[PDB]
Amino acid sequence: SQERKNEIIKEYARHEGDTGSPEVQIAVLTEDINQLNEHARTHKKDHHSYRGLMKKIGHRRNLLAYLRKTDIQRYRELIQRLGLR
Amino acid sequence: AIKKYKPTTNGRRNMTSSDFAEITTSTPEKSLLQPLKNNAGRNNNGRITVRHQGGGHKRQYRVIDFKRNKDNVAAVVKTIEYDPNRSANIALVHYEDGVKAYILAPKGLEVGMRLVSGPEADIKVGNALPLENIPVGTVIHNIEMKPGKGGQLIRSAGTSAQVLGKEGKYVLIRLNSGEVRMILATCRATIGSVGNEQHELINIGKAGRSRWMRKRPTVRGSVMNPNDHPHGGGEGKTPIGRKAPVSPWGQPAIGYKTRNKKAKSDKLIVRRRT
RNA sequence: CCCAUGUCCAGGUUGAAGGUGCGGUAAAACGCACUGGAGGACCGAACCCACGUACGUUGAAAAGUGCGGGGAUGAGGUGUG
RNA sequence: UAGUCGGGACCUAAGCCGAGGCCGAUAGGCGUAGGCGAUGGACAACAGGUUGAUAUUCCUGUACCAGUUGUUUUUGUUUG
RNA sequence: UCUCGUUAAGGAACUCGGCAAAAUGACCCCGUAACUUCGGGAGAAGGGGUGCUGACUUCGGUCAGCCGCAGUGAAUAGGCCCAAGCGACUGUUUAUCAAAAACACAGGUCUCUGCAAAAUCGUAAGAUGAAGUAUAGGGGCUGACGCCUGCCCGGUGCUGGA
RNA sequence: GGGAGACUUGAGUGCAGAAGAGGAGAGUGGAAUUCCAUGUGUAGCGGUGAAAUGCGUAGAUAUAUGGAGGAACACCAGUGGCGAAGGCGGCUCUCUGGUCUGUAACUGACGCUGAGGCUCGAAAGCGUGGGGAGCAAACAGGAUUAGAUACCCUGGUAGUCCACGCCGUAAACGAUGAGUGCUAAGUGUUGGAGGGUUUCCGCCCUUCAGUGCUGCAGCAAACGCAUUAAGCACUCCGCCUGGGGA
RNA sequence: GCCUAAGGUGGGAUAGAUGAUUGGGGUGAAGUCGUAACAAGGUAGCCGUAUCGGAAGGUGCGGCUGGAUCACCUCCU
RNA sequence: GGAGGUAUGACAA
Ligand SMILES: [K+]
Ligand SMILES: [K+]
Ligand SMILES: [K+]
Ligand SMILES: [K+]
Ligand SMILES: [K+]
Ligand SMILES: [K+]
Ligand SMILES: [K+]
Ligand SMILES: [K+]
Ligand SMILES: [K+]
Ligand SMILES: [K+]
Ligand SMILES: [K+]
Ligand SMILES: [K+]
Ligand SMILES: [K+]
Ligand SMILES: [K+]
Ligand SMILES: [K+]
Ligand SMILES: [K+]
Ligand SMILES: [K+]
Ligand SMILES: [K+]
Ligand SMILES: [K+]
Ligand SMILES: [K+]
Ligand SMILES: [K+]
Ligand SMILES: [K+]
Ligand SMILES: [K+]
Ligand SMILES: [K+]
Ligand SMILES: [K+]
Ligand SMILES: [K+]
Ligand SMILES: [K+]
Ligand SMILES: [Mg+2]
Ligand SMILES: [Mg+2]
Ligand SMILES: [Mg+2]
Ligand SMILES: [Mg+2]
Ligand SMILES: [Mg+2]
Ligand SMILES: [Mg+2]
Ligand SMILES: [Mg+2]
Ligand SMILES: [Mg+2]
Ligand SMILES: [Mg+2]
Ligand SMILES: [Mg+2]
Ligand SMILES: [Mg+2]
Ligand SMILES: [Mg+2]
Ligand SMILES: [Mg+2]
Ligand SMILES: [Mg+2]
Ligand SMILES: [Mg+2]
Ligand SMILES: [Mg+2]
Ligand SMILES: [Mg+2]
Ligand SMILES: [Mg+2]
Ligand SMILES: [Mg+2]
Ligand SMILES: [Mg+2]
Ligand SMILES: [Mg+2]
Ligand SMILES: [Mg+2]
Ligand SMILES: [Mg+2]
Ligand SMILES: [Mg+2]
Ligand SMILES: [Mg+2]
Ligand SMILES: [Mg+2]
Ligand SMILES: [Mg+2]
Ligand SMILES: [Mg+2]
Ligand SMILES: [Mg+2]
Ligand SMILES: [Mg+2]
Ligand SMILES: [Mg+2]
Ligand SMILES: [Mg+2]
Ligand SMILES: [Mg+2]
Ligand SMILES: [Mg+2]
Repeated sequence: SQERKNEIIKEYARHEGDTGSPEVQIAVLTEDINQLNEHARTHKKDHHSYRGLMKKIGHRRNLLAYLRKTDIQRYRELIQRLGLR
Repeated sequence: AIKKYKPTTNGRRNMTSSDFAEITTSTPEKSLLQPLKNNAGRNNNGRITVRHQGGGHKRQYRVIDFKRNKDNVAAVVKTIEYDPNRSANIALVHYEDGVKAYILAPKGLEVGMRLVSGPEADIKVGNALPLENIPVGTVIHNIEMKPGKGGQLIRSAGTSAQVLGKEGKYVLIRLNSGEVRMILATCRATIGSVGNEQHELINIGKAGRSRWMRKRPTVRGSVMNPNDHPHGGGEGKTPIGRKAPVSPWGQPAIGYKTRNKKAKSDKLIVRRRT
């Protein structure tokens, strides 16, 4: 939802107007991944959509690796807020 | 769900049981309990009239409201309960006026559902209506055969029936066995199928468990003597050695129909099955 | 054989499901510990049974005894009616 | 040798009997109300002493349960 | 003759057959194969230790010493292993010559049964089945599990037709 | 290569749009087949190269009216579309993936490939429980034939369908791994974008991403490929080393 | 008295030899049965899978053209 | 015109 997306963007934006950044993208990808997991458990035969879920997961992983290699302080701050591992 | 026991023993090997997940309590309603002695297949003459019955666990009868003729108030489902006397589960319902009853638990029944009975009840699972008020194509259970007598058909776990049409004062119904017949339109039925559908999949596992469930062993006629059974006698194992297999009383056991050939209900049975 | 109602089974052993923690993972499956205490489960008295053998065979006994033997929470034993 | 133990004057289970009733050559069979029926429920005292032989039964001490008569004390007499 | 104890050398040569007896036996520790349904097989097997007295202890031992032929010093507590048949298994049975490969069994399958069910006891009434209702109840056969279960409907039965 | 900065083109986010048999779930529509019931009706019907088996006077086929049930979705429909591939075609709704085009607000190389692992994976097949119209291994009968365990005919079970769990293989093919950049043209078509005309409709041009055909340079043993390369290059992976035995 | 070579016992691990019998495979100038493939090979062939049959093979289901011939529309020269 | 789609037959010579 564009409303839920924007409100997550504002909560995690590194500054005013920041749509693109590891924190914003990862957080939006985090609620996208959670919602698609709920869909997945209800529709266990929807293999085509599951592939979209997996690509979202790999993109989130890649952005997390970039954030960790770039600023470990930010990386730790973010994963706590989103409750990642 | 069905839980499969690990083979910790040969008795436990291949055995399965229900996990009773849908059962919400094990405290039956005292007011609705009545005593039943185990008849063990013996009639008022004290003779065994039905073989292979007796022993096993003690049971208290739960008075089930099969009639579902209290139409004034709705009944809220309080519990899904185990009933030792039937394959289905039962639901304790509290009528708003304080009358407590047990009903058969339909598939999909949930604690908290508000059920109604009567001509004006909605077509919802657990509601009971006269068959004349039930639209064609509806899955039903607990069908009474006579007005006010109470549900008699389609009561075992997982069973269901379907309304096919209305002709005259009769409703065309497909029963669980596949038979299609007419039921008096003033007879009531409950919407839905009977729950505990998984009941049929249980692997009893061991002889003792059947004994718990009040089944005494069956002895095959072929290993009796001739004075006990038409299949008795002979040296070593033997074949049937007769025209057709028969019961202990000489009645053919494969294919021979036993329904009365002059049954009154024959006029009401449209298409038989089983 | 069954019905109703009572009652009996020394003492040990094993460690099922489930649960918890920590690993593992996107989440999982899953791995490891701990806990948990299942079973016509194991060893073994009482109790029930009756597999071998000797003896007995005008018997201690119209079927037993001795030495061993099987079951021993169960499809169990047993009392009363 | 017992108000207190066990049983009855309490209760019901299986089962049994069964007013009318239903069924049936006779005889009788079944069965409702109603009962009977413990192996279960309920239920008030104990320790010691004593005899050759009985004792939670007798005796000593100290109790408890149900009820009776009387005395005093309170409160209620028909909006009780 | 019975019941019991010990026997040189040999050690199953006995015998239908190791029948009977002998041997094993407790606890702790090391260790433990094929195969498997992954639970098991296991207490597999095969080995070691066990008394007493001090010292020392993390309380289980350790070190040291001591005595005997022998230390669960007596009594009471598995003999084991390899392989084949049959039955899956725990159970059951010929009270009093047969305990088994027989019965039962969970599982399989067929078939009957729409409820005043079929089935059974009864002349009947009345009962059991059931205060159950086709995922239920009766009957026949098979007999855990795994892989499977071919051909024949002329005959005989059953079912339907008419 | 390491370290500290800076950058916006690659990559991604935002904003604005575009198309779609992409997937999953739950419903639902008509045509047709079969069966069933009822009229009408009378001796054939069906089938082949030719026949017969088969069905039919116990009333067929045909025809009319209905009922049941299953499966597949005529036209639209198209080197058309979508998807990683396998694949996806009636309609409706719910949930859901991806792609494409503008914009240039944001991040600032976050990228590519990817052994091992994981996931998906036509059809047949397997397990449990349903369903079963049509079709049809097996199988039966009729033919053909020297023989026919075939092709043909009449039947017909599994299977084909659904749920759930296995299987993990196909000339699973473009018989062409993925990413990137570069290197004549012509002409279709699908979805976009921008402008110049056109009263609109549309035409004209520019462009992005697909999808085809034709064709230079170059490449190739040849066949052929040719901006959707098999050309010219760089990165990473898979794989090959005579045939048979395998 | 500790350590310890050799020796003994025990249960496993591993390598070669050998074994009634058994399996497919290769070879063998001129054996028997059929004719499956190559032409449209006389039922187009092949791939995977299933099932059946003396045998090649047959049949079903899906797939491929690495498909002969005549008949269409799109495309393009 | 071109393109993807709809029974038997030795051996050597
Ligand atoms: K079992
Ligand atoms: K039950
Ligand atoms: K039996
Ligand atoms: K016999
Ligand atoms: K004896
Ligand atoms: K008394
Ligand atoms: K008593
Ligand atoms: K000897
Ligand atoms: K062993
Ligand atoms: K010693
Ligand atoms: K022992
Ligand atoms: K046996
Ligand atoms: K058995
Ligand atoms: K067997
Ligand atoms: K025995
Ligand atoms: K027996
Ligand atoms: K079997
Ligand atoms: K049966
Ligand atoms: K049989
Ligand atoms: K059985
Ligand atoms: K026959
Ligand atoms: K016949
Ligand atoms: K979309
Ligand atoms: K199947
Ligand atoms: K184009
Ligand atoms: K061929
Ligand atoms: K393909
Ligand atoms: Mg029976
Ligand atoms: Mg016998
Ligand atoms: Mg007889
Ligand atoms: Mg016989
Ligand atoms: Mg015989
Ligand atoms: Mg036991
Ligand atoms: Mg024991
Ligand atoms: Mg006794
Ligand atoms: Mg006995
Ligand atoms: Mg034992
Ligand atoms: Mg008393
Ligand atoms: Mg009587
Ligand atoms: Mg009388
Ligand atoms: Mg009474
Ligand atoms: Mg008392
Ligand atoms: Mg005395
Ligand atoms: Mg000697
Ligand atoms: Mg000696
Ligand atoms: Mg000898
Ligand atoms: Mg001799
Ligand atoms: Mg012996
Ligand atoms: Mg001793
Ligand atoms: Mg046995
Ligand atoms: Mg036994
Ligand atoms: Mg005997
Ligand atoms: Mg005996
Ligand atoms: Mg048998
Ligand atoms: Mg398939
Ligand atoms: Mg392959
Ligand atoms: Mg192009
Ligand atoms: Mg040929
Ligand atoms: Mg051919
Ligand atoms: Mg060919
Ligand atoms: Mg064939």
